[PDB]
Amino acid sequence: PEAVTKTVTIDASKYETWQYFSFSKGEVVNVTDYKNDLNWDMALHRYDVRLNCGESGKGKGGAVFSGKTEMDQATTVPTDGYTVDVLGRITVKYEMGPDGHQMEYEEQGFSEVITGKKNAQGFASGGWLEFSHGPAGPTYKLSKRVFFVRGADGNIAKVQFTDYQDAELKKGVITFTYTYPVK
Amino acid sequence: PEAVTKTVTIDASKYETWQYFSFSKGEVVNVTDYKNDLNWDMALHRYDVRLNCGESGKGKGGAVFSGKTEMDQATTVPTDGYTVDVLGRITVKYEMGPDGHQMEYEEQGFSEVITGKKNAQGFASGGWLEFSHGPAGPTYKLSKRVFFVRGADGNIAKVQFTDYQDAELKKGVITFTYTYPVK
Repeated sequence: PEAVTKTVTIDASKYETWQYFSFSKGEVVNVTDYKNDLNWDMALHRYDVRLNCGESGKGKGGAVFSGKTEMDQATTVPTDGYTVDVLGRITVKYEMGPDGHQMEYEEQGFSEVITGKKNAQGFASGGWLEFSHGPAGPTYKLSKRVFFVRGADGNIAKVQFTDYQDAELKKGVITFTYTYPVK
Repeated sequence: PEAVTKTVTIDASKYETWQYFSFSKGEVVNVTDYKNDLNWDMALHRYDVRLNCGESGKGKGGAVFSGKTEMDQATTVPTDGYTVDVLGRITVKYEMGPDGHQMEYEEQGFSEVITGKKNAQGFASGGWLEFSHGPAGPTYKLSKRVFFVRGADGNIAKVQFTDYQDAELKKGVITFTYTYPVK
């Protein structure tokens, strides 16, 4: 199989569910027992990313950071050391308005490599999306970190996330480009 | 009056109230009608800072950033341009439950110069404290920015905030040093 590149946007704005994605199909797929299903490679929920490995599934998944922020510079693919998913805090319900919010969370599996490591309130650093500071107030910045990501069957995608909101600034609409399979 | 320097720690961990402080007295003072009370100069709430001016009070207060991060470098005191408090989102209740929480907000006066400008999720930038990237997860970091701050009567303090939590990591326990009055 030759390396195919696709740019994908997925609406992961809902808090209650994840959007499951197949590298080989290039499509969102329906998943009803994610921990025992090899038909998905990566899942998205808000700014969280899950892989089919570790605490999130029974597959051969995992992820590394290439050290690059340009996909065209990440040309050597590692053969080992694809860190697997761990448990962390996921927001599963969020009600908000001008006067307050109420939220609920669950401990679930996710990829710290891609998501970043979370603080006690679930905000993350070191992955695809970072807090950024400037005089107009803090924003999210795309880190542009380029990941290598094993899918459920172990074949590797090169993945870079490039947006976290749509053109109307609806948050949790995620865009990424991936090239798959690579070796 | 000669310039006096004091290091102060105030427990501003409660969400429901502000801690009001007098520069001249070097002490916390009790305040109810804060918008009509010249006996306070600076108030603390969590990581928020309020001055007796603008949307927060009828006084002659306000603030500037000196451009310095060392108090001993901020030796020329501006005579004009002390920005006054504006309205923004203040968290006035936080209630934890076993698997989630609830927060309530109010729009109140605060100093953007010292607090930082807030985004739509309430994170501030450009003031004394910034929620920021790190390899173990995101954390608040001290900017060490040195401010000049007019009190209610217009007399100026040099102020630098140097901690946001106590030794047990209790959040919202604020340490600052100030020198007052300066000209």
